[PDB]
Amino acid sequence: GFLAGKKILITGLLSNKSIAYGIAKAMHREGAELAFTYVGQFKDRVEKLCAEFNPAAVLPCDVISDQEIKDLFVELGKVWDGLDAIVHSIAFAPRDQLEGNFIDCVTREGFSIAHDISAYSFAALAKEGRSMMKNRNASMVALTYIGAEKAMPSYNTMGVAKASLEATVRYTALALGEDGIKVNAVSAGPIKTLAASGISNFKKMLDYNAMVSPLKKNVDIMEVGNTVAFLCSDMATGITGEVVHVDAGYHCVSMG
Amino acid sequence: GFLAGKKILITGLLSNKSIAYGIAKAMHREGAELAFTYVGQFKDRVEKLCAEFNPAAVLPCDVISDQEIKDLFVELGKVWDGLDAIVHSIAFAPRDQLEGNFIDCVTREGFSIAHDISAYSFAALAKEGRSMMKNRNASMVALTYIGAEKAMPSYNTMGVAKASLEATVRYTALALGEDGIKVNAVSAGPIKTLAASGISNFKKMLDYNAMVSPLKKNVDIMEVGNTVAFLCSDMATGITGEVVHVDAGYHCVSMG
Amino acid sequence: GFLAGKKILITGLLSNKSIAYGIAKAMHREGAELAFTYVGQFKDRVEKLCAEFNPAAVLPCDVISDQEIKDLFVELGKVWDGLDAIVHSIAFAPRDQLEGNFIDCVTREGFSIAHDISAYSFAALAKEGRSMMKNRNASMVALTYIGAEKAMPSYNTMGVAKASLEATVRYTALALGEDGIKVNAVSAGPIKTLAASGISNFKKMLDYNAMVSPLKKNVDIMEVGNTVAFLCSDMATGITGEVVHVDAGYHCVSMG
Amino acid sequence: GFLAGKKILITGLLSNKSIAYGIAKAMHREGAELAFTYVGQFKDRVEKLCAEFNPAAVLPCDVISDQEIKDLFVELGKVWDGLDAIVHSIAFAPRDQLEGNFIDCVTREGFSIAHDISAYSFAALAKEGRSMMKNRNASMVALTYIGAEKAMPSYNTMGVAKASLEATVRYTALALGEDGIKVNAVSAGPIKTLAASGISNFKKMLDYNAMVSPLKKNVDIMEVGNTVAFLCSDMATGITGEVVHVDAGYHCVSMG
Ligand SMILES: NC(=O)c1ccc[n+]([C@@H]2O[C@H](COP(=O)([O-])OP(=O)(O)OC[C@H]3O[C@@H](n4cnc5c(N)ncnc54)[C@H](O)[C@@H]3O)[C@@H](O)[C@H]2O)c1
Ligand SMILES: NC(=O)c1ccc[n+]([C@@H]2O[C@H](COP(=O)([O-])OP(=O)(O)OC[C@H]3O[C@@H](n4cnc5c(N)ncnc54)[C@H](O)[C@@H]3O)[C@@H](O)[C@H]2O)c1
Ligand SMILES: NC(=O)c1ccc[n+]([C@@H]2O[C@H](COP(=O)([O-])OP(=O)(O)OC[C@H]3O[C@@H](n4cnc5c(N)ncnc54)[C@H](O)[C@@H]3O)[C@@H](O)[C@H]2O)c1
Ligand SMILES: NC(=O)c1ccc[n+]([C@@H]2O[C@H](COP(=O)([O-])OP(=O)(O)OC[C@H]3O[C@@H](n4cnc5c(N)ncnc54)[C@H](O)[C@@H]3O)[C@@H](O)[C@H]2O)c1
Ligand SMILES: Oc1cc(Cl)ccc1Oc1ccc(Cl)cc1Cl
Ligand SMILES: Oc1cc(Cl)ccc1Oc1ccc(Cl)cc1Cl
Ligand SMILES: Oc1cc(Cl)ccc1Oc1ccc(Cl)cc1Cl
Ligand SMILES: Oc1cc(Cl)ccc1Oc1ccc(Cl)cc1Cl
Repeated sequence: GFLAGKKILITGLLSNKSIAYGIAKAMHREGAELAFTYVGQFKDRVEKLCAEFNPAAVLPCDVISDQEIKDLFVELGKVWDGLDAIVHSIAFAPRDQLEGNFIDCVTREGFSIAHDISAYSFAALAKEGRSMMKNRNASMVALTYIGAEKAMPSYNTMGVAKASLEATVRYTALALGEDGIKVNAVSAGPIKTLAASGISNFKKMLDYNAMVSPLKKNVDIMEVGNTVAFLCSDMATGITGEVVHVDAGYHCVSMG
Repeated sequence: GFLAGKKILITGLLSNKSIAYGIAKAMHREGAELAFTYVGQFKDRVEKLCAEFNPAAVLPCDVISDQEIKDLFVELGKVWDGLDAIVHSIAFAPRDQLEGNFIDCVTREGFSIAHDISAYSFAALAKEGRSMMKNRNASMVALTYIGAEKAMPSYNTMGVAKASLEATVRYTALALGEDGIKVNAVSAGPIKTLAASGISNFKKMLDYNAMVSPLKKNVDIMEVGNTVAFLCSDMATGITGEVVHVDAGYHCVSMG
Repeated sequence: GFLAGKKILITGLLSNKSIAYGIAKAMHREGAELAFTYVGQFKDRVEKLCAEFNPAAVLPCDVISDQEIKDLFVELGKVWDGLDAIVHSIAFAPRDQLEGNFIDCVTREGFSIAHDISAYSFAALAKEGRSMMKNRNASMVALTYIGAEKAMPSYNTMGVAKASLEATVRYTALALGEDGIKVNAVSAGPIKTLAASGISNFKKMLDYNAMVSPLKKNVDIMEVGNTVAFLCSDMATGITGEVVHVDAGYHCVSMG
Repeated sequence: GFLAGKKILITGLLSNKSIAYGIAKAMHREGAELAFTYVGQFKDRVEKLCAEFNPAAVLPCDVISDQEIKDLFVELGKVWDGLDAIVHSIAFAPRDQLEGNFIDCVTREGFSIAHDISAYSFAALAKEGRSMMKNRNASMVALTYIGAEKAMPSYNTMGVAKASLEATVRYTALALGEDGIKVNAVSAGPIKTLAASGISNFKKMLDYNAMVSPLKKNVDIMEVGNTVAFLCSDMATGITGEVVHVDAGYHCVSMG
């Protein structure tokens, strides 16, 4: 496997529909040694779910908290000497930020929170994980959406938070490059996950991608997972600060 | 004047050198009726600066506060029947967010504050000004910088907040379009302003720009101001969600 | 007028529906001294049409021919000492390049011809006009379409030619910057012109822009013309290598 | 191997240092069955180079000729029941198009030739290969360069042709998508190849890249080859119309 022996932390695994689940399946297939995080109460749920990946550790991490993130790496460091990659597959904005007219709905705190969790958390993981990642062709990958690049209905302040995220990925790539850490993002097309039901427009978005996309289909978590996997491999060491669209080609067309 | 009669609110006027000053000069030349905001204790400084423009109002507004933004437009509603444009020329991030390695310097709070004042404040002005701007070919312009698009040394968290601001400009353009309101940004090249002091490598950027850009020069506040004035005129009613680079062409080249 | 006394050459004027016609109206309004080109047989047609703009010259120029382009500037130079701007508002691809599946329809020669006329002609005009434009804040503007940036049905090899054009604009901006010549493009939304009937998809494209665009409308030749006018003014001397979308905001959104 | 069984045609193999050589090494390692084309008198040189790959066929194809491209696929149809991928790793422009000021150097013919071989030839391969690639998760990859996106010294007409090639990649992706064929490009950083000799400022670009890019290094043909191999694999079936930068992050930064 092209990830054989690599030590990789996966965030955001919630159900077997999660993009993180596809990433896990892909990386496990390729020989990676995998660890996982969960938020507070989903402990036993995620614990059962990720067992099938022979995890080196399953640890709590609500990225809201500087403490939990710091402790995540303290505990992870009791299990692993160093770390090969961090996979960031997590976002959040209050529900009222994801419906209706953007200007009607947006609020100062919702904006703040969407950004705190969906964008800042990526650089926070980088900050704490850096020491374990130093000097080993380490990698980071974040999940984003085309809502960052173009305005669209519903996605609203999450769209704005994704743009912050993509920029954070670029600045993170610049900052950590000297340590041989590559930092990239996968821009995934619409996939029916738990988080997706939180988007007003989702059924429409999903249907629309299939019709308009060049490949005339929706993507799945294995296409996404496989791409994230590659981006944590030695084959991808020339790639950094990049956004790769895994969206059946939706990003390259206009009209349809 | 191609702004004759138009009622425009200008934020960010701090000194003789502010970009907002160039904007003000340009719009006053073009027949605009102007209002200005100030923060903190700069009431006298700003009144003195903007006196030559015969402003209708010089009002307090620290965009950290929702109430002040709300009261700004209530007071404005007392001198003006309606608003033609809002010029957003305001940004802030704590000094420790603008020096050294991005991952070293980044903090949750500094991230939050940068986004809150540099980006959220644009949508906040849009939210409270919206009713006065409805249905008169109204306009909004924000000031951004190429650090939103590309990572660069030192700009760090502001770079990320600027990416957030540009996405906010797009979603705002989408949200306000049905009201005939166009929403755009001007991406200015480095100009020597008071804020530029907070950029550790600023003299670097300025000299680099002049040497590398096609027009082999630095831009000035009138170049930026004229462009902002244009983007508030009836000539630009076909343009929204756009970012216009006023940077002597720096944006279009690679190497020099 | 903000173009008062400026000497500007306009190409592509064919009917009073032409984008070039809007550009002419706008620049004449702003005090510009205007000259025009035509292709071979449209001589008397264009001659009648542009009379209303008090043209300094109306000259033949089929950009297919290196000879006619060279002679255009020889004759123009008998009338004007120097030249302030060139407006390129011309494109062509064989009809069979603009219908159906791109791969089915595209041909080596059609590709060549689309590029020769729609892209190369811009740099050819720059090459010959340069000497008259030297050292006077001169300008060039080309018309493009979003078909360059994104693949779309029908537009096909014209889309590919527009991408070449936009790149030619950037390389031209780099090359001529040292002479103080600024070089930009306006990316216009769909407008019902003569050339438009040559596009299979046009009615659909037109209708689709109105529904999806933030400003919920189609643009007109005066919005486009006014923007081109501004881009040939002293107000725009900080702008070069830029593409400005005048498309009611279509470019910034996804879905609708 | 993640290309096991896949039948892939590789163009552009000229030497030990060609990018096509890195691509070939990577795909042979991953289980691909390979074929190669050559131009002119390099039949013996290429057969000798690609012998270790146990190619199914080493065939003549100068992409200036439609007939040769047509006959290529007829001959290929004699060894293979179907084609899984085409690697386009080929460009050309006359030397006088790659030195000095772009406007000084550009000619109609040099423009035409650059586009014809560097860009049109990609769609031409797509046209004639299409029937063998139908409905097998087939793939196309072209090699491009950041000179398509930004203007830079010397690259000149090739820069423009590369912009044309990237648009062709998008329209081809749109056209071939219904056939399950994904179409992408790899944007490689400067690598020391035979062609690089024709770039007057190449040692400039190479040293600049290593100093300025986040990973503080130059890319190599295996980094590019691995990525191209990935883009021909079943793992990448969610990706089309994409451009992936394999440039040590150069694309994402500004200043250094
Ligand atoms: N589903 C899609 O169509 C799609 C498309 C593009 C991008 N993405 C992105 O992919 C990622 C995965 O989302 P998903 O769609 O698989 O949904 P999901 O519901 O499976 O995953 C959402 C994850 O975010 C985690 N999360 C939320 N707040 C957190 C916090 N404070 N700390 C730690 N974890 C937190 C949740 O536990 C959950 O595991 C997200 O970044 C999402 O924005 C999803
Ligand atoms: N100077 C440059 O090179 C340059 C380049 C690109 C973009 N910009 C942007 O242009 C804008 C104007 O900046 P400038 O360079 O003219 O500097 P400046 O220092 O003259 O103006 C900055 C303004 O931001 C205002 N501000 C800061 N915090 C505020 C708050 N909380 N509430 C209300 N106002 C607040 C300040 O009062 C000040 O007037 C900024 O958005 C800046 O990021 C500047
Ligand atoms: N109509 C639209 O929706 C639209 C949208 C975006 C961009 N554009 C671009 O704007 C420009 C103006 O086109 P238009 O739509 O106003 O159509 P139009 O039919 O009025 O103009 C087409 C012009 O190109 C000229 N032309 C063609 N071949 C020529 C040659 N070999 N030499 C000299 N002139 C030649 C024709 O004479 C004509 O004047 C074109 O570049 C077009 O691609 C048009
Ligand atoms: N070397 C770099 O730094 C770099 C960077 C970015 C992109 N690229 C691109 O990668 C590709 C491979 O180039 P390379 O750098 O490995 O150089 P190379 O000289 O090894 O390969 C160039 C190939 O183009 C082929 N070619 C030229 N004209 C042809 C024609 N008419 N018909 C068929 N084949 C023809 C040549 O035979 C040769 O094998 C090119 O598209 C190039 O533009 C190279
Ligand atoms: O970013 C997404 C994009 C799409 Cl199309 C579907 C789901 C996405 O992911 C989320 C959306 C909203 C919230 Cl609150 C949390 C997450 Cl993880
Ligand atoms: O965005 C800017 C970009 C440049 Cl090149 C120069 C000044 C800028 O403006 C700021 C920079 C830092 C802070 Cl704290 C506040 C402001 Cl207004
Ligand atoms: O580029 C265009 C885009 C649109 Cl939506 C409409 C018209 C356009 O202009 C042309 C289209 C085809 C040919 Cl043959 C010539 C020209 Cl001038
Ligand atoms: O595109 C390239 C970019 C770089 Cl940095 C180096 C080599 C490249 O490839 C070429 C450059 C010029 C010619 Cl004539 C032919 C080819 Cl294949």
